[PDB]
Amino acid sequence: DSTECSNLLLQYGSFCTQLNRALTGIAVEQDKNTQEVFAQVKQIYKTPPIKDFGGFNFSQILPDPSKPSKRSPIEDLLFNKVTNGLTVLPPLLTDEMIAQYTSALLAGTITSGWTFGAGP
Amino acid sequence: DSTECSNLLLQYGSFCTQLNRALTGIAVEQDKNTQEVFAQVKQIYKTPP
Amino acid sequence: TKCTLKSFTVEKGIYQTSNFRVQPTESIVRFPNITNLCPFGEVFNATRFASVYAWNRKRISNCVADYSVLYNSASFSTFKCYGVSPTKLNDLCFTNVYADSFVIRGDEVRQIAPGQTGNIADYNYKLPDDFTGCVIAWNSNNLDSKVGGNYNYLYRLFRKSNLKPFERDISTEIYQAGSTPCNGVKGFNCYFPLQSYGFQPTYGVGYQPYRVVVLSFELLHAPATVCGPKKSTNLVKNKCVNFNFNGLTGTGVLTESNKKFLPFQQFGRDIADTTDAVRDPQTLEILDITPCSFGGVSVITPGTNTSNQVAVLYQGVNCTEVNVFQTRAGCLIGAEHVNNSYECDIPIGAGICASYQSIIA
Amino acid sequence: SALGKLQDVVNQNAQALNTLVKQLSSNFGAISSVLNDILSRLDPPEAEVQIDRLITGRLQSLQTYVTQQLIRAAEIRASANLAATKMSECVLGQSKRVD
Amino acid sequence: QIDRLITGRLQSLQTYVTQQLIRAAEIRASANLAATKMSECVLGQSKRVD
Amino acid sequence: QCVNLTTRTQLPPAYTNSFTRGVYYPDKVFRSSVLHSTQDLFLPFFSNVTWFHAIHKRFDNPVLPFNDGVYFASTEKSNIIRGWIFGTTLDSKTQSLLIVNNATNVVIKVCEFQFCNDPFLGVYYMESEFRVYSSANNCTFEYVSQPFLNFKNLREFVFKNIDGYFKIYSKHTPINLVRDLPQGFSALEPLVDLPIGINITRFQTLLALHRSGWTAGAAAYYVGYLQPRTFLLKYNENGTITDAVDCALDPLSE
Ligand SMILES: *[C@@H]1O[C@H](CO)[C@@H](O[C@@H]2O[C@H](CO)[C@@H](O)[C@H](O)[C@H]2NC(C)=O)[C@H](O)[C@H]1NC(C)=O
Ligand SMILES: *[C@@H]1O[C@H](CO)[C@@H](O[C@@H]2O[C@H](CO)[C@@H](O)[C@H](O)[C@H]2NC(C)=O)[C@H](O)[C@H]1NC(C)=O
Ligand SMILES: *[C@@H]1O[C@H](CO)[C@@H](O)[C@H](O)[C@H]1NC(C)=O
Ligand SMILES: *[C@@H]1O[C@H](CO)[C@@H](O)[C@H](O)[C@H]1NC(C)=O
Ligand SMILES: *[C@@H]1O[C@H](CO)[C@@H](O)[C@H](O)[C@H]1NC(C)=O
Ligand SMILES: *[C@@H]1O[C@H](CO)[C@@H](O)[C@H](O)[C@H]1NC(C)=O
Ligand SMILES: *[C@@H]1O[C@H](CO)[C@@H](O)[C@H](O)[C@H]1NC(C)=O
Ligand SMILES: *[C@@H]1O[C@H](CO)[C@@H](O)[C@H](O)[C@H]1NC(C)=O
Ligand SMILES: *[C@@H]1O[C@H](CO)[C@@H](O)[C@H](O)[C@H]1NC(C)=O
Repeated sequence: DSTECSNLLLQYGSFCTQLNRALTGIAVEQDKNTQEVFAQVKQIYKTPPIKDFGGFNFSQILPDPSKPSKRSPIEDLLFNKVTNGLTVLPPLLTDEMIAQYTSALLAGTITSGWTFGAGP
Repeated sequence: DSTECSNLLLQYGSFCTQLNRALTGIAVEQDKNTQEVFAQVKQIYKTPP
Repeated sequence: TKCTLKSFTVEKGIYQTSNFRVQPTESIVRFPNITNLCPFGEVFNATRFASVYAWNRKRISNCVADYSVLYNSASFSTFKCYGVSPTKLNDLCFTNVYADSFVIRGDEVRQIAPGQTGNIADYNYKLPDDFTGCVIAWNSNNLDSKVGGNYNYLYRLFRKSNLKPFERDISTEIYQAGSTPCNGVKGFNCYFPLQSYGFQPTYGVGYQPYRVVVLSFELLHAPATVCGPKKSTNLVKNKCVNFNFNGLTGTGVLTESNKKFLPFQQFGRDIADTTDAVRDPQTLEILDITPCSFGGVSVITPGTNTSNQVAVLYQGVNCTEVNVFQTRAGCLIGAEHVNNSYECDIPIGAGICASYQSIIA
Repeated sequence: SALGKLQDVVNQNAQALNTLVKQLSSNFGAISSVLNDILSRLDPPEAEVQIDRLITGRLQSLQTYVTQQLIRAAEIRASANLAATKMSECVLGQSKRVD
Repeated sequence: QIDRLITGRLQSLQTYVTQQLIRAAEIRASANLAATKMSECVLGQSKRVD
Repeated sequence: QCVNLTTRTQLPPAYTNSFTRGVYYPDKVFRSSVLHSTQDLFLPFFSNVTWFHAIHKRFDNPVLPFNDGVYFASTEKSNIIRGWIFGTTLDSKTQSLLIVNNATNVVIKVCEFQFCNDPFLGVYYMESEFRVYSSANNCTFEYVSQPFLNFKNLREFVFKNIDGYFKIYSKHTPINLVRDLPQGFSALEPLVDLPIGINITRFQTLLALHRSGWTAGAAAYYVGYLQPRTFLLKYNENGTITDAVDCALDPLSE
């Protein structure tokens, strides 16, 4: 909050603008990375209510209805196992929406194989 | 070996720790690179005589 | 946004244009409770005072000295301070205070000063030229004068040489003004050094008795501990104020704290060595210091070809500290929140997106 | 140590932020690291020099932090591009690529 | 004078560390490519052209 | 008044292990659930701490150096140890510090005391004997406070003199160990800060005789010396230092 310090800081030019622009580029790049990795399907696929897959069990990777976060048991375990002018911007995609994208990908690859990745 | 220089250098903080940490990260990264490229088999195979 | 982007046409999107700082509103200056007053009652309100020759010296240490009680009194005729001003006495701090007390005449008060001359300065009480302190004198014709004549107050009338500063001479040896030895008898040319002032109530104002207290303030290389009392501005909570607690200053919001300090601990630090907890010196309570809200100010707009309507996002700022909607990203002003879900047009954050259809979020 | 790769990124980012905050406590050759102390103790001709020393030290620290942030951003971008490639080729199809 | 020497040498060391990190990123990318070639060309037959 | 004690038994002073004792709070700042690294005048872990006895006939009042600071440990029962003497020459030439804890209160005085060769207090079997100094001419600082104080009580004190500030740190510990220092950790709370502003290079322990000649009550004390070093302190959720690491002791702690 020092006015004299800011007045002396203005003598150095646009260093602050460069640093803010670089941090902004990194911040938008993280969201772009999340879009590139997880948002590869424009259809939110869902599994059938009856889990008859010829003996194959996907309960550990499909979302758990009992959990409020709608995560898989594996994803829930993964989330449990990871623990002065600075601000932290929230990610554009929240964890439940990323989990929803993974659920859509899992439903597509279980019910349709590789067909959903190449078309209908 | 100058004590006065080190005393003045302590005024700048943890720059030296940052540089050492970055160099250590590079040094372990080189070994990780060599492991990733060459150590892809856990069996040492040998040709027949 | 046009100013930041250096263009008169703004493409559709969100642009971080400025920053918001919750400006500080009040100043809270809390120092410790006023206790341990310095014994000024035993100097000024003494039942009897000493003579100018055997002047009483009281050393005052390790207490709180309130000088405004003396300065605002109407009972003192002289309050002449040399080397320091009376207004900053109640602020400054000194290692020791020397309170010299004696009784002199009315016309002899002017001689209690640096660089003066007279019988009192040369032979009774000498002040240094480099003197820091105050000379306080008041009339005491009511107490120190009786109708028969009060001969209990004396002054040294002679001596071979002048006194050094802050010297006391209580010797009762016969002054030798001549070449002949006195031999202890007050004969020819041999007089007695101490002479009484026959203080009578009917005297003139230049001859009436005056009680003089000289306070000497010195600074030595030891840490100064006799400090004048500081005040305590009424504590204000839940607002961004500038706090000064026992010399630790800063800006923050002071809220109630659940942290139980140990009795010897006063301030609190986190991992990053920033003061986030503090103990109030007046009332022993723990206060959390939350930093004042700061945030990026972003402008959400469609193209200027389409419309000139904008919305403002204050990042990480609650809506009560700034078509107002609260998001996890921050407070969004100018966008109408709807319950429908669409594709993301302008990204806001935390799953929130904005679009133009008015501006909706 | 199964999830060390994500924890490494979290630790590096938190450590970089902690170092950047910690660098404010350094005076960088000035009499004090607190701006208020310099402004209250010295006249503006020498306080300008002390503030200038603090400004150049803090600016060097911030530029250094931004530089490693950009390098780590490049590394994370490469990892994310690899992850997107694995999502496209391993999940959305069957890959003939060995390992 | 020592302060001038310290700031010059510290700037030199920071510059050296900066290009070392950039070269480390380049070598890491090359090593990842080499590991991919070892996995796909040596340990199997690759249909990828060139 | 001074009295020579001529009934002592000759014995060399002992030595023992410091273990992890002598840690004090370096500042007045609350810290919770954190690990804080501080560089200050500390007593090294597992150091050679000098052991002195008071038993009957041992009465250990030697002349000890002060150096940078002094850690004073006391395995005490029945209140024999009463105070300390600090100074450079311990006479009227220089200015010396007196700390005493008699039957009523704790008195700190900074005066030019002409000290006795064997300064002591006495208990008659009531306190009616005090022979520490013969004169006191120039006194600058006085401070009267509350009483600070099988072996049942452990008294730890840390005396430091930096920048004209005399820091006294204290900790009182209930123990039931018979002869030596118990092995454990206890952080010393700051007791008092005194603006004495004097040069200190030598110090004396003040004991109390028991009279019914004289008899020395069963007591034992330990003297250790502080060195400038770094410790890693652990602060729990309640702000109490519960463990410490000497950064220069061994490579594991380093
Ligand atoms: C698929 O696998 C899950 C998990 O292994 C099975 O769920 C278990 O069912 C048994 C019997 O009801 C329970 O005792 C276990 O506690 C369940 N485990 C969990 C993690 O819930 C499930 O039965 C399997 N089969 C089907 C058809 O879903
Ligand atoms: C107690 O013993 C000490 C030590 O011998 C005495 O101190 C000596 O006093 C004589 C006085 O004639 C000096 O010449 C010595 O140099 C002193 N020695 C030391 C080591 O200080 C002390 O006087 C004795 N106490 C009494 C009351 O006699
Ligand atoms: C001394 O006496 C006067 C007159 O009674 C009184 O106003 C004052 O409070 C007393 N104390 C001091 C410290 O002046
Ligand atoms: C401070 O003084 C106030 C009254 O002015 C009193 O209520 C409070 O208990 C005091 N606090 C301490 C710590 O003495
Ligand atoms: C302590 O010092 C004495 C001599 O001063 C020595 O004999 C003894 O072995 C030392 N103790 C340790 C543990 O080093
Ligand atoms: C303790 O010492 C103080 C200061 O010298 C004295 O006033 C007090 O009477 C002493 N008490 C006893 C029991 O000797
Ligand atoms: C200390 O005491 C001696 C003798 O009483 C005296 O001559 C000397 O001036 C005193 N010094 C101070 C600083 O009071
Ligand atoms: C303190 O005393 C010692 C020995 O008497 C001397 O070597 C040292 O220079 C003195 N220090 C000061 C600051 O007077
Ligand atoms: C901290 O204090 C609480 C009571 O407030 C107690 O239950 C807890 O056990 C304490 N923790 C430690 C490590 O002593």
